[PDB]
Amino acid sequence: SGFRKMAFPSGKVEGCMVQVTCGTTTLNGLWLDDVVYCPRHVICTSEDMLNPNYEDLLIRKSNHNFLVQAGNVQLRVIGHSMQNCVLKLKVDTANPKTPKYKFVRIQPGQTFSVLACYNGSPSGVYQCAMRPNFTIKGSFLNGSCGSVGFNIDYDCVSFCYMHHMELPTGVHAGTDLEGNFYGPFVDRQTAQAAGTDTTITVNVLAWLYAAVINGDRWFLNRFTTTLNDFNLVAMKYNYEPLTQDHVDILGPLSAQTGIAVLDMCASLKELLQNGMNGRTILGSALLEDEFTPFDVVRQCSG
Amino acid sequence: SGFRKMAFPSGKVEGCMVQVTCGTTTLNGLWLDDVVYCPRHVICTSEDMLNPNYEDLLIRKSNHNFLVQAGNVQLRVIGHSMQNCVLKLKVDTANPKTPKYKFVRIQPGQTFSVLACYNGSPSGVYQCAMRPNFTIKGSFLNGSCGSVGFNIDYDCVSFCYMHHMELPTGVHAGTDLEGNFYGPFVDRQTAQAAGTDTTITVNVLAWLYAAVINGDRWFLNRFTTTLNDFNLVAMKYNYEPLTQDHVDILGPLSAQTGIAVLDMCASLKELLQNGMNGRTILGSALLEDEFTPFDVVRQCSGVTF
Ligand SMILES: O=C(Nc1cncc2ccccc12)[C@@H]1CN(S(=O)(=O)c2ncc[nH]2)Cc2ccc(Cl)cc21
Ligand SMILES: O=C(Nc1cncc2ccccc12)[C@@H]1CN(S(=O)(=O)c2ncc[nH]2)Cc2ccc(Cl)cc21
Ligand SMILES: [Cl-]
Repeated sequence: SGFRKMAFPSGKVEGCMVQVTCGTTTLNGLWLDDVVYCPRHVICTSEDMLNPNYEDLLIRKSNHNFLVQAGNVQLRVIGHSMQNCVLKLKVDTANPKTPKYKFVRIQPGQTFSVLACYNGSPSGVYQCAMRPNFTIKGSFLNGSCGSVGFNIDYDCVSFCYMHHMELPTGVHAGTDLEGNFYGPFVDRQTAQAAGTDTTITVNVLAWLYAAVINGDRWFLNRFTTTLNDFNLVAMKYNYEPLTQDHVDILGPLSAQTGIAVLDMCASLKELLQNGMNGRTILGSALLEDEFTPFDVVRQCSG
Repeated sequence: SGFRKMAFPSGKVEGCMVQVTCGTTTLNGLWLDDVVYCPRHVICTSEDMLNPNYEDLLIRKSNHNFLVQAGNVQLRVIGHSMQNCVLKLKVDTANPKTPKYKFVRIQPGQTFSVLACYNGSPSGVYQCAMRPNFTIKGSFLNGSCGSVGFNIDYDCVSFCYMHHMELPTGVHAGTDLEGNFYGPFVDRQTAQAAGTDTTITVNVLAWLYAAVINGDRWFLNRFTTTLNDFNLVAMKYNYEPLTQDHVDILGPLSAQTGIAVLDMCASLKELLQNGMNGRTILGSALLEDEFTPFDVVRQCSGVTF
């Protein structure tokens, strides 16, 4: 019993964190085999922030301009290349602590763990979700750039995010490990704003199924809804549309608890109308949307 | 910016997790140097768990009855002893991944990270607080026994908790690494219930300071209060009494934000009597009490390990 926001054990990722210095800028890098991955904005001089020409700034660099530090050991850079918004620094030592890994690009609503780092040193681990507006509500300070997001299903680490910047509203933007940004963002200090954020409907439903599995049934009702009627109500509360894929995904949880997806949808419609009336669901007074259907099956059933 | 429930990096602890099997029971052990620590209830059976004489049960067991598995390697047990509610299994191999460590006993209100394991394999890390009633609101299933709680200070791991059981309300009970239970609990199948819980006042105040640091100021007011008047209000809402030590501890946060501790207490008093009125603080509609004043400073400064 119990339901906590849980992060993956960070050990396999801690053994990959290094410090990357170029000029006056110091940020984090991810050392896998003989390559160190880091945000390409490590080559920028702040005056190269409104309109940097990264190809022009990178052509002027040599291998010895990048100082890479793994613990108390300096790594020698023997090559460098840019792939989208990530800089790939070839080094002369393969990381002996390199775990089994993959680079995965995630979709909004997906969750992952973040190992927040400063000067190549891990300071904390927390659970996150990719918001529908492609931002992440993280906990980051200056020097956290290059900190990574990951999932560890089995013994394989799937790297899905690399932190690049903070938006004016306090939310964070970044890329996958191939350098492609999530959302309409660019690694430039230009006027950029996160789009209006919405609640991840499929995740709230999964969390209501976790509450039922843990014995909380107070919010259930005798009603059902059509998918169309639910979406017309949901849109008015800034909830993401629920698709037939989401309904299919919730199938195992519906079978385990005996509550049809569209019946659980009718309970959510009512919770949005009534509020909680001083009550809580799984220790929360708000509807939680950072647990996916997969997270619920993993944490509630092993 | 941002304020998340954050746990310590778990790597130094992952390298210590092993599986311990005795008879039909499998749970987790902590391998430090040449000793494996685990709950003593790993030696219990069906009727033994009802009313157990653990010295009588341990005498019947020999070293080869304890199967210890570190990854895909079996460790050989060369001795065994009991210290309070923890079993200490002497092994032939010293853990080469043993970090710098200490065994510390924590006080209610203090927080720690828990590395939840099943069959000696870590599956998750989460942050939590020792409740004033000595329970933890954790997330555990069968096989999680022996999972540990810890804090990291520079490069030293302070082990403070070992999971032993789940109470009927879904909350958890365990011991420090010396086998002493937190709370009035015993390690056996019997009628046990967690006492009435209270809110950790110093932690709520620290979390209100974190909200101010992150730009949330709506709850602030022009008023201040006395420590006595605040505690008379706090006792009414099942909040732990706030001591002069708590006030002293919140000092750095008071200086950084310009909000005196009794000035923030007046904000907390108004919040308890009037509610949030549809508003949230750091994305929460409830008053959060699982961040200590040190957690707030550490997260709002970027301390690394
Ligand atoms: O924002 C960034 N990184 C951070 C990362 N995470 C959380 C932060 C919290 C607080 C401060 C920074 C944070 C960096 C640096 N900043 S900055 O601080 O405004 C700055 N301007 C001049 C020197 N430093 C501009 C910027 C612009 C574009 C890009 Cl791609 C990265 C970045
Ligand atoms: O509760 C305990 N551990 C657990 C640990 N964490 C979360 C659990 C969730 C769900 C089930 C157990 C959980 C154990 C197990 N049992 S039990 O459920 O009745 C049981 N009987 C046979 C197998 N399992 C009571 C018990 C009594 C005394 C002691 Cl010290 C430990 C314990
Ligand atoms: Cl995905």
